[PDB]
Amino acid sequence: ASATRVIQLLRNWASGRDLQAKLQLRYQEISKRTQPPPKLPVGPSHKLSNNYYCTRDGRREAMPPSIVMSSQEKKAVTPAPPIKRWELSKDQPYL
Amino acid sequence: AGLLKKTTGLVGLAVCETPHERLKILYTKILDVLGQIPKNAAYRKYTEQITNEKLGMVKAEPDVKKLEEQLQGGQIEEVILQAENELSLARKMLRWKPWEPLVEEPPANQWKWPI
Amino acid sequence: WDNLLAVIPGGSSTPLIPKSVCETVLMDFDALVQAQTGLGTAAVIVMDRSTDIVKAIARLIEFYKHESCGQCTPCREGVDWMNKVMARFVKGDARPAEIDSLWEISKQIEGHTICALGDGAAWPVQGLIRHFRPELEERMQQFALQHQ
Ligand code: SF4
Repeated sequence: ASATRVIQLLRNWASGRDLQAKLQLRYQEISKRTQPPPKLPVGPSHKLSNNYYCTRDGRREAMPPSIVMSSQEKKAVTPAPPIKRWELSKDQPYL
Repeated sequence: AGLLKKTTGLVGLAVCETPHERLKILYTKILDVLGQIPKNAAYRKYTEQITNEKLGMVKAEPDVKKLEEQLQGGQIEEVILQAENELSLARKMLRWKPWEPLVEEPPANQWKWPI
Repeated sequence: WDNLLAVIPGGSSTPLIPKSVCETVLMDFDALVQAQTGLGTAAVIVMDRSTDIVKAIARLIEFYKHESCGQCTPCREGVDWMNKVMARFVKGDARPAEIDSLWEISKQIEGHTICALGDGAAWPVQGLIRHFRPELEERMQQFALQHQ
């Protein structure tokens, strides 16, 4: 960091870039390992007002597959609209 | 149309320099082989619907660059490849002939999950 | 007339009504029903500004807890639960949404009981909630700052 300036020019010149700006290892910048206690939020349906499970029944609201045709003038359709050709990159199209 | 684009961006698939008429002669061919399959067939009605309709502007509009969004199916050089695939299907289901009823009804309740 | 804050119309089960409702209503079954109460036994108990309504129904609902036979779960459990949360309401130990909960569990025991004592307990607190809602908020609000 420890490293004297003459070494730093050698590293900077050989790699063609400045490295003291950002280094592979860590330093004092990291958050201290004794962060204050948190106060985690509550659930959206944590209210003690109207909160009946009769409303949210994700497991129970599931329905067996819908019967559409069973063994026991027309149009032509596709399972979805054909995909759209996305444009090139705006920041850098040709790398 | 315009200048012949160098590559399609998909290796293996090359650029056809005369694409509009190749797409034409393909579309007639599938119309031709579709003559064999009788009228009541649904597959015939489906592709007799999208062939001539898609044969329409490729006959009328000659610019393949505009033909990209006429078919909304990507580059023309693989649209003809897809057209070939449709021709392969016409040959294939001319054997399959699935217009008969089911070969077999499903044995008892082999379906109906859960058990 | 100005003294009386509210009146128990016809019985303890029957929800009490204030002067704003009882200014013209006749003590008859049909008018009482549309007054969100009942004539019942015509037990008319008049109650004034000086006495607190929450304390008034506090003794009533405490009496109701002292008379549930405990046979069915809603009356055995709900009325006791009502007594505890309402006892806090006398001081004001709750949040705004607790009145809505006290609304909620009142409907839960309303009609689900074997007998008509359970919903007979729902009606008095139900009428208290619907009429003097701001009174509950301010007494509860007073609870917060005095015990800040
Ligand atoms: S509502 Fe009636 S039956 Fe149910 S616990 Fe109360 S007194 Fe018993």
